[PDB]
Amino acid sequence: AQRQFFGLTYNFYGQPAPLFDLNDLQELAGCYARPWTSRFSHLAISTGSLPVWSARYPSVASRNIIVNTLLGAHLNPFAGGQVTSHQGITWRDPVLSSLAPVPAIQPPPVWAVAENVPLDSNNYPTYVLNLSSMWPINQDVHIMTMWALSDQGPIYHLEVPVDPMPAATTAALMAYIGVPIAHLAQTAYRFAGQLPQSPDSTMVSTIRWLSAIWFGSLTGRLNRSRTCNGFYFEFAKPALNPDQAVLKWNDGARAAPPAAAQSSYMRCISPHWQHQIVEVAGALMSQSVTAVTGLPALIDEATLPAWSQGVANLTGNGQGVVPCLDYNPVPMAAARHLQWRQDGLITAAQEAQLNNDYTAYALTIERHLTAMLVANPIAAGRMPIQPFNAADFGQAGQTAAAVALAQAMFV
Amino acid sequence: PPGFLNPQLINPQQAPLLRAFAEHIRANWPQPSEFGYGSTLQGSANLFIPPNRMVYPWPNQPLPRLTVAPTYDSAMSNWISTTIAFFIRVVNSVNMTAT
Amino acid sequence: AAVFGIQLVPKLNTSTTRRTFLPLRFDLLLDRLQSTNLHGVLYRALDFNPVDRSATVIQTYPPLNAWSPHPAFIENPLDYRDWTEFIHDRALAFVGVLTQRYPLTQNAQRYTNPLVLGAAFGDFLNARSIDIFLDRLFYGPTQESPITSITKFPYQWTIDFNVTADSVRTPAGCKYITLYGYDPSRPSTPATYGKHRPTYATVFYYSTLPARSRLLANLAAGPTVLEHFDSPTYGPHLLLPQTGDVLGYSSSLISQAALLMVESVMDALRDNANASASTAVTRLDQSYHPVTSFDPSTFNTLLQRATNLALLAVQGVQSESAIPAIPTMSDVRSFVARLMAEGDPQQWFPYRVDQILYWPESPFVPPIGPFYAPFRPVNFPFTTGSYTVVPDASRPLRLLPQYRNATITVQQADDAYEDTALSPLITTHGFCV
Amino acid sequence: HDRALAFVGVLTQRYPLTQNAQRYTNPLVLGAAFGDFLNARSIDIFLDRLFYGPTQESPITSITKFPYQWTIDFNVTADSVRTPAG
Amino acid sequence: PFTRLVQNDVITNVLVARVDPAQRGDAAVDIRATHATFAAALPVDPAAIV
Amino acid sequence: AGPMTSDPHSPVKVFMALANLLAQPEPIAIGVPGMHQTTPASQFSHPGVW
Amino acid sequence: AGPMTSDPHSPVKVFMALANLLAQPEPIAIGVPGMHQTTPASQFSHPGVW
Repeated sequence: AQRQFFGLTYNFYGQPAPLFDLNDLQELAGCYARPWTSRFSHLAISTGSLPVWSARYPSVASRNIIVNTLLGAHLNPFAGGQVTSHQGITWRDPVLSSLAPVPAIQPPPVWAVAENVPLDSNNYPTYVLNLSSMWPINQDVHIMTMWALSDQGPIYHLEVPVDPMPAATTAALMAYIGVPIAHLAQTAYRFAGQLPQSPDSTMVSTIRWLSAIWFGSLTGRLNRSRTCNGFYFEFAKPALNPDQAVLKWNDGARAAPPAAAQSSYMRCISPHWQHQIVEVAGALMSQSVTAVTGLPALIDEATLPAWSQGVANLTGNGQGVVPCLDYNPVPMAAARHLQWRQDGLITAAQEAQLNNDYTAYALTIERHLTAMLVANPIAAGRMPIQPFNAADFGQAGQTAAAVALAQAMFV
Repeated sequence: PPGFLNPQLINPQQAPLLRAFAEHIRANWPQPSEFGYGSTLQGSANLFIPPNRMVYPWPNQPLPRLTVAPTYDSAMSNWISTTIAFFIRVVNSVNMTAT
Repeated sequence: AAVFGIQLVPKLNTSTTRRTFLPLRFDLLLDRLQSTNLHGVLYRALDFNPVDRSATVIQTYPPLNAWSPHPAFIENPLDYRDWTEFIHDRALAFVGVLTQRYPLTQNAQRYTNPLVLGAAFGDFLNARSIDIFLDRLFYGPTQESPITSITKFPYQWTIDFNVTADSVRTPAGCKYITLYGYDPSRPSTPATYGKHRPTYATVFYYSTLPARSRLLANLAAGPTVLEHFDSPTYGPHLLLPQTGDVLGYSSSLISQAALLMVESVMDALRDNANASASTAVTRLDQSYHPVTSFDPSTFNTLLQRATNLALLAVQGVQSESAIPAIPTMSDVRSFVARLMAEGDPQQWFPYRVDQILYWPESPFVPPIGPFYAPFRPVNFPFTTGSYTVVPDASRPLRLLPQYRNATITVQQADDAYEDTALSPLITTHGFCV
Repeated sequence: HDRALAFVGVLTQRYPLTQNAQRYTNPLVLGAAFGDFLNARSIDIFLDRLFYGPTQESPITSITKFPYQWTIDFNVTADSVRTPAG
Repeated sequence: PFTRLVQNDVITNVLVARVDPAQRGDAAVDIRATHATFAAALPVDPAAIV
Repeated sequence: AGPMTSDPHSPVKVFMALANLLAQPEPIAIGVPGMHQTTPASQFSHPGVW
Repeated sequence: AGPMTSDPHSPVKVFMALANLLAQPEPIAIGVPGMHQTTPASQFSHPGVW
């Protein structure tokens, strides 16, 4: 298994306190139930079936964001080695099974509020001694950290080995052919979440490949024409709803393995991710792998918010540092369409049409989110959506480098 | 009994056999051990024991490779031999000889 | 500077360089076994009575200490004179087998795997066939470890030697052997900490950290697992003690795991008491460390207390009184009794499950592994420096008063006296004229 | 020599020395308890009342606080104690 | 867990509770007063075992 | 009746026959794995298992 | 059922009832001349014999 993890709590955007409502806690983690695998209980196949369009939690990412903020107020044992209380609520037991209001006879000490708190497993010995039962905490803490480290989209990791896929993964993928991405993400989250696993397990390699294939198809390098061992993803029409993708297997020519092992960190540079299911699912799926295997290497600090500069065990600027790339969906879509034309899947006339449709589609997302922010100002004390500025929708980021990586990743 | 907790309380010259019996029991009573079961992929219903594990009153070993055969170094065999040896000592004690 | 009932001097001392391991050459092995006398070479008697020709407790050495006698030997021990005869016979016979295969002139330079050698020899004098081992007696130390050389064959070699793709399981050898006439009740007998029993524990060698994690997951439900972090002899390995207890060492305050800890702590103290800068040693930290089924929150059992002391002993502390090189049962009893006395536990360094904290000012030097990390206690009172021990005095001592600037009122003086004095006392006059 | 050492261990398993060295033993209780010990008879009842405060009462009156048959050979009333002579 | 000859570790009771004692205010009470107990024993014969 | 037979394996078979009866008090080593001192002596019919 | 009744002596009677059953294992001195730990508990029906 993996007997240790490191983490980092969220950042307050100038606000004095963690940004969540008691009702949010009572809603999203109440009932004295275990909160440690609930991230998918409120997700579905598509936005059309979900109440993400109005009222509280009016965004795809809203619930998970609030969850991360909520945990930041109660992860003190991995920072100070002691369970604490915040606004009259604390854990029921040293195992951190569930939350409850504080007892009246011997209350635990009140938590002193802070932000961006580094976290170590070793600070709380009882965790390792009860690793078999406290395992799910590992995944969620990792996920929270992977999101807290970045403004805009969360961070996740990619890698491709020089070897071909093992047969086990091949068989496994051949059973997930027609599945949409959202369902796939659930299984990955479900897998790594509920019991310890070794990194040398078939599922771990399987999910690792999935993240690679997803990105390769996202950049448009992997298509019906060119595939990884026969597999590739298919994206829905921008004319109706491009925020959907499913797995496919095909006769197409198989891409050759890279000359050397490739790996990098990724994130979305634009606010569109907050209301776009494929981004959320892709990130969560990829983050699941790192949860069970740990971080392969320190993340480059060069392009991260101020609070992420030089976080112990997480970020660095030395030699053993993996760069992190980022992209904007709209330029990414244009690149994907261009690759399709060069592969001959489409004509030039269609490529122009596709760009127009996707841009129109993205505009609605921007229009919806920007109106949603003023409806939920962060000064209200809870953050349903991450703050941003209008110009953030126009950043091209490192998109050119990103497609270049896929170019080198699937030769 | 206090003597059973600490055999040294029993004076050898007053109760030779009982002191020996207490020492025999405290020394040769088997040692609990443990093994796993089920699959971690499916989870487990264990409450107090860590999941997918089972406790076992005797020491245990993995399944043998080639053909089996009677042996004489198992915990139970040792317990049997010492027990018999003790009672033989009892039978030859002065208490029996007089009668 | 005191922990429960243990008294410590304010000076720290420990050695400063680790001796590297080197495997035994094939020819050298034959020389040790062919020694005209094996006492002091393969085993040593801690208890020899020269008036007779008898001893009762034997300490074993690497080629032999891997042995686990079959119970028929244990339940019916032989005497010293039979022992010396029995060993010399078996040693020569074992040499013949080793030389019938692998002629010397073609194999003198090869290095024997200590693990394989120990297991093979142990089976031999247990009258059990050893052919499976002979095929793998050697290994190339420049290319792999004695562990990894074995993991090339991941299957149950024999009923007492099981090796997986990453780990090897085998019973721990007996470091001591008790001959006919052994009696723990005799307080002057040398202590053995129960290691004379054939199956007091079990060791699990592992090649890499993930394997270590895998092993611990299986053992979590049983007794407390112990490990050395500093220098694990032939290689990194856990050990699982027998879940029972051992008689005679205290008022039943003991389980087997506690015994392993407490004697390990004593060795750590002894080394600190006589380490020197000019001498390298195999290991700086002789203490074990619990890794399963343990309470860092409480100090009302021996195992907890011993651990709490061990975390401090690694810093290089010394006891105010010397401890014997070959402790007897009485010596151990005194140590345990002090350890179980009422008193505060030290809390300069907190326990952590699988990492040990060290004071940067300590003379201790960490190894390369990740198991150690520097730490800063707030009010640590110790300092580096050596301290020698003075022999005891046959006469009551006399002192000459010397005063500080502080002073105390009479009433405080009197009440302090009246509750510490032997107010009614028995005396003798002696002779005046 | 065996019994004496064993008796000490019992007396020290309870009542650790550093907290009790100053206390005075009741000779009557001490004699009875020790006598039963080497007669291979349990002595737990006595250990609770091994000490007494000589400035506050006599070794007799310290015992008469518990006027009942302690054991078959040690019987105490509200005013008196009966036991076989050693 | 199988305890062995450790007097202080003898498991006297296995317990289960249908309700939260904190609601009843039983937070400080003996566990036996708050949880149900299992009680079942089987009288085996030594002779067959031997 | 050992030497009267022509079986080359007669001696080892005779030897193992007694060895079976003394497996408890007097143990010896058996070369090839998968064979024990309690194996029926009649099975020792191969030069490589002496 | 002690506190339900109206007899002022009910608490003492409840106490003595247990005291009767524990005369052998836990003997105590009842400092009332004319009474003993084995006096039937129901008869403790007056102040001054408390």
